[PDB]
Amino acid sequence: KVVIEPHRHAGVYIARGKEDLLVTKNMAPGESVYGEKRISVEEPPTKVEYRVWNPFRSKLAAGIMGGLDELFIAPGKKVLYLGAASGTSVSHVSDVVGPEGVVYAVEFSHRPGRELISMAKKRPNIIPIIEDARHPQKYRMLIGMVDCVFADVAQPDQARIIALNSHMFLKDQGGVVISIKANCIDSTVDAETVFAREVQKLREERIKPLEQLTLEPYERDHCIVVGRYMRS
Amino acid sequence: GLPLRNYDCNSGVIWSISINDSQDKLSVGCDNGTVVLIDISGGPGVLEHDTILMRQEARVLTLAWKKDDFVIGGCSDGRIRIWSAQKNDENMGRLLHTMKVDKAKKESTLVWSVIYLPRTDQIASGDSTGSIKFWDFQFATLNQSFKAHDADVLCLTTDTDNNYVFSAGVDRKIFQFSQNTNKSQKNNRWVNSSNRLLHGNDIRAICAYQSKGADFLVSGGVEKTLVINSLTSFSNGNYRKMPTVEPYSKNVLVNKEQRLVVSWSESTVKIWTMGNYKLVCKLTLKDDQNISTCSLSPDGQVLVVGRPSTTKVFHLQPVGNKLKVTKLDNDLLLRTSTKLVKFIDNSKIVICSCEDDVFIVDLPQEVELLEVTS
Amino acid sequence: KTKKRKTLKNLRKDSVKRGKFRVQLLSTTQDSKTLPPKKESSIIRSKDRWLNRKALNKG
Amino acid sequence: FKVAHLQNSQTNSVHGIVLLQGNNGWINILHSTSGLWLMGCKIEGVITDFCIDYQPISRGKFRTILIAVNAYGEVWEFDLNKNGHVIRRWKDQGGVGITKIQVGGGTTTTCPALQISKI
Amino acid sequence: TQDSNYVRTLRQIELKKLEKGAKQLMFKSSGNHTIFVDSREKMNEFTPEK
Amino acid sequence: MAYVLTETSAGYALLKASDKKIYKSSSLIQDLDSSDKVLKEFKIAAFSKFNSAANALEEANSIIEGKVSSQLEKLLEEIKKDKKSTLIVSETKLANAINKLGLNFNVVSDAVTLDIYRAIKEYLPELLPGMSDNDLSKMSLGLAHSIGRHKLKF
Amino acid sequence: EDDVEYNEELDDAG
Amino acid sequence: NPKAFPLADAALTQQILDVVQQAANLRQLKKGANEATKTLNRGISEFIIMAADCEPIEILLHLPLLCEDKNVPYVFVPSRVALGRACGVSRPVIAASITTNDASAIKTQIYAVKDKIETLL
Repeated sequence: KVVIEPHRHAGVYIARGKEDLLVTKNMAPGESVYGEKRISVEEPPTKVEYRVWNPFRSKLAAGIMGGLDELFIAPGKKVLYLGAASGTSVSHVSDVVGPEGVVYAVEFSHRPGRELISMAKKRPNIIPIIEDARHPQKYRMLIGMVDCVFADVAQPDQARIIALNSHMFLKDQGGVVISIKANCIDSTVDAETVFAREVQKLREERIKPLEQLTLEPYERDHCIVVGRYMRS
Repeated sequence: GLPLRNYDCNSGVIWSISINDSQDKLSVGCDNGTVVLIDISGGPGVLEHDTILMRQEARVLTLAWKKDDFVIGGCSDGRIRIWSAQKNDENMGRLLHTMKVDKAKKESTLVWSVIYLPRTDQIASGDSTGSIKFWDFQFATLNQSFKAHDADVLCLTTDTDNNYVFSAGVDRKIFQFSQNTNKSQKNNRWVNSSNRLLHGNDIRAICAYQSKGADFLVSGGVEKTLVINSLTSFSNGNYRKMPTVEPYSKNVLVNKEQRLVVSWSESTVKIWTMGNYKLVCKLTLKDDQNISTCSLSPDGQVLVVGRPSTTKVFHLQPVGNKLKVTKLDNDLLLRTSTKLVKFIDNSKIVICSCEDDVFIVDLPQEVELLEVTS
Repeated sequence: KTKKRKTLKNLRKDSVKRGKFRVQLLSTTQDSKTLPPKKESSIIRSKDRWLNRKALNKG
Repeated sequence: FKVAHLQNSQTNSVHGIVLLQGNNGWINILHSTSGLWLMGCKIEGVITDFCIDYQPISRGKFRTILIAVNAYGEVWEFDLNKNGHVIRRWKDQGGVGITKIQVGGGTTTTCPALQISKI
Repeated sequence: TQDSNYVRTLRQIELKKLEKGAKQLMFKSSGNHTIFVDSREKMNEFTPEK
Repeated sequence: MAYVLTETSAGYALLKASDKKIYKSSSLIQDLDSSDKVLKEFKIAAFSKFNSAANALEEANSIIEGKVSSQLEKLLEEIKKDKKSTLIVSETKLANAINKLGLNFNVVSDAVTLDIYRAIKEYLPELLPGMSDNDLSKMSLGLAHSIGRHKLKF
Repeated sequence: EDDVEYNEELDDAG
Repeated sequence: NPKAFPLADAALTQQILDVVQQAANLRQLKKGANEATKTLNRGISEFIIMAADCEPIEILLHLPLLCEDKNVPYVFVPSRVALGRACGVSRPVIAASITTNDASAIKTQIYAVKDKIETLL
């Protein structure tokens, strides 16, 4: 049988054995949200269904394979997911937080939004918010304070979007995880130069960067920046 | 005199900056061919990302505004581009027209300067070939072409009434294009009235101003000096060449005792002694911020270097016709901004901070200052 | 001589390679605020190279 | 090239003009007899073809219009009696790779006039 | 035409097989991982194990 | 007197701030870091609970648009007896809308007030006696779906 | 002038 | 035509239509929305050109959904008639696709226009 083993970050597992894959526990067992392979293993023995996390589809999973030192996403924590195109990665984030935690999925485009809503019904701990992340004041009601802010928004002015949301809904000393696509921001200059600018812009917004990781080979011209929100 | 706000354009390196007529938005031209509108109507120190105009592959070397509706940009591929900045319109942020200047056969063509002429509804452009071209805005078509300069045209300007267009560039000449005559105005034709050679090197910047009591055409460039002319009487009027250095703020001091001459420039302090002169000592400072002022004690032992960021004190000891330097440590001075600094005696100093706080340090005893009516 | 210059260079280095990880120093906030950011040499050099190109024959 | 008739309005005299195709959207207009360069017209894109149209004004008066088309299909109309200033712009609907343009039903190179009244 | 149809069907099957298989496999990351420390001394004494 | 208008998935919460000019204090963060101090500084004035999801959706949409709802003005009207008071509103759009209503409230919306709201909503479940954190989450989830269906024109 | 030269950072290092 | 987004300008449309004409001569062009839909499924499409005045526009609006899924650049040109004539047919063409070929004689020009569409997205 496949030997699923624990991982550094709580709520994440690896189905070690023959075919070793990054894996998370399923909140709504018996179904896959985007057709991912599902593994069930008896543990004393009761079977617990698990979902595969594909790094090439989710940039957050590419961070795990890269070996991010600190992830503020963990069981029993509220997370604000900006740029939640669909349930591809939010569902796994919903898995990690578990029933106790909640995930605030923010999306703007309507067509993927309807896909997000259909997924949210299966997952009670996901609160879908169909609104522009550029104006957080609109959806302030539906969101409480958040331990971590994860952003996959591919916009040139993304650093402003993180600041407004972080200034509003992120707790002091909270989490900030940003996935950066340098091509959107500046294609003329190399990726390293673009990433340096993004770190600087975050510092101006009272976010201390902790670590940075390139996502190769999973994605080209991408990196994940992890920081802490120090209001003081 | 410090940066109130540092705002990132969220794009490639900036080449040009301009402001619209209502003075509420900044248009910023980038190396990656992007033009970014930055809203500044919030207030002083407030800058916000408004919109990004439609992208293209050529560096935007210069920008101009037609009221608050259109953005005109000269590009490094030899083309002039008009974007629509009109809000509440479907064409917002779209590239309405593209105009191409005559291109050098054996060289790249760069549209260095572009301006808008409200009276005639035209665009005046200068390129690297030395040509000045007048384009009809509504049709985006060429009206006139002048092969005036022998090299790049780097800057353009116009008078209040758009009766005169002044161009300058690498060839050190300033050309006057006039449409003052009524017959010229009716036909909408410009005339290459005259040119003048006033600069010893390239002319990078030119600007014009007119009021009921003022008439200035100010130019400067690689020569490092200003040249002042009259717009209306440019052809015949007198001109003034300002001094290269006018020491309103002194960069050099001399100590009567020890006969020392001290000069500071670009974080570097040199000390000379004259009996006929010898360079006793040179000090190299680390901080990028340049030295604003330096003060030497009457005895000459204590040297104080003041910068807006920090103030550092160095003790000077004469050894073997040379000066031995040791950095006296004073945390208050290191954390203090120094606009002006003066010695009371060999020990005590008066320091005026960038915030207008006058206090005395013995090597803070704050000094009361009368308020000033706003 | 040159070693003194290289030793000076080594001190003015805000990153270090610790194996597969490169640790980089973060400058003080006052430095960014007190003074505007440095110019990129490539962009400014291109303009100055152009204005002093051979075809002008400035001499 | 093509040859047309230009009326100098301020003297009411009429003379011929030779129209040429330039390298960059340029149309150069010369005096037919003296060979002097009178005016030039510019369009965006690559000039492909042009034609001349006459518009009568009054007894003994007419104006010459230069119609130039770009390979994309955009058409310029210049008023050669007013220093070659554009007076109209429009696009050939569904036009791409335009190769020629011509006018008919009135005076032209193929049906030139013999006196002013026949324009 | 039928030969073109036959080979394309084979090519389509192989593409789908490749997509399914690659999902099963896990690829080790090869990317730079920089860490930021505020003090110059913390850099010099930095150790990955610590 | 100083007031803070707070909006929640359950209803409108109106808070008396003890200090008239609490939003011009630079110590707000340490002043409000724990729930207990929030309780003394802010006391519940009135709570208009959303009776049904349909009312909640209408109330949710109006506040998104920056419009003063019928339930909001009633709750605001109840405090009108207090002469020359200050209302702290998170939004400039909502503050101006309340300003247009002609109440005797000096409405204030400042970046400093964000700290007040930040402390309030963090400890909201403890601030609001009777609703658990779980129940508040369930209110948002149902309301979130309802507003989402409206935005998508379902 | 290297004989009389003084560098602050070299002094700071040692 | 707000749904037609992004829409190429006059300067860029000439460059696109030039490539479409050259591709037609080399038989590297697929004409019609249905064929453009197929090439996306087979993953052999360099980029997709679409006509803005196509009425109703929705008949071609499925192609952007496929293109963004497959990471394929796409762009709109104002006229379907001009696209059809550029393609080299007697009918208005609302959509077209440039088939991939690394041994083509017009490889450089396709990638040149491809980048401008990528920047324009």
